[PDB]
Amino acid sequence: AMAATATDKIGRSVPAPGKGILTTAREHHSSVKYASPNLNMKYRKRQL
Amino acid sequence: SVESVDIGVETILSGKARICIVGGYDDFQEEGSFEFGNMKATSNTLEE
Amino acid sequence: IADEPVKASLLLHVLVAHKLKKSLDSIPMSKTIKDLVGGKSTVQNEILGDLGKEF
Ligand SMILES: *P(=O)(O)OCC(C)(C)[C@@H](O)C(N)=O
Repeated sequence: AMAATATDKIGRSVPAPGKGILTTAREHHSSVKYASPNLNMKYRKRQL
Repeated sequence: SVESVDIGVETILSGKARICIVGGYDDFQEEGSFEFGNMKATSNTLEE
Repeated sequence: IADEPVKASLLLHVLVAHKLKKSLDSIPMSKTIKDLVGGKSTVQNEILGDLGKEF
């Protein structure tokens, strides 16, 4: 379904693991009161 | 291996390949065993 | 001349100078082991493996 790769940040340690793969869950939650119709499959099928 | 899979997928969606072998492979020898010991990455067997 | 067994100050200052590949001058004794290394955990783990074996 998904496959991704991510670097981490500024550092001085090549073998230290990091959190750059968190960016696979990146979403915006400012305007989160009402539903996105784009998530609902029914809507998406009607458009097709 | 996960980078392999990513490169693999994006090769299929680009429309460059319909099929793709995808994976990874690595051997254990004397000299890597030693160098991972000097990084203190591997379990010291005498402590164990 | 007289006899003085080595200071723990001279012997601690040499095993941090030798490991970091520097002279005695370049390293101040007032600076920490974590400061002198920078951000390298491997070099900081390797200096506290010398002083654990030495003293
Ligand atoms: P530094 O804080 O980069 O740590 C290096 C070690 C070897 C401890 C780390 O990469 C590990 N193998 O857990």
